[PDB]
Amino acid sequence: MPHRFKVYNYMSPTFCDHCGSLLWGLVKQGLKCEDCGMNVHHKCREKVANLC
Ligand SMILES: [Zn+2]
Ligand SMILES: [Zn+2]
Repeated sequence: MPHRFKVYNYMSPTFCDHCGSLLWGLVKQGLKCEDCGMNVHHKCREKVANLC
């Protein structure tokens, strides 16, 4: 099954689970998958294997 990513407002300095880099910003810094919890950049969404 595919991931179900949803824009998320990170609070704690959080890193992308795909590319390893920090999720920059105050709000809406990245996507958290609603089913498995994985955090990714908006730009890294298309870059991850879509098996959740
Ligand atoms: Zn997932
Ligand atoms: Zn990333």
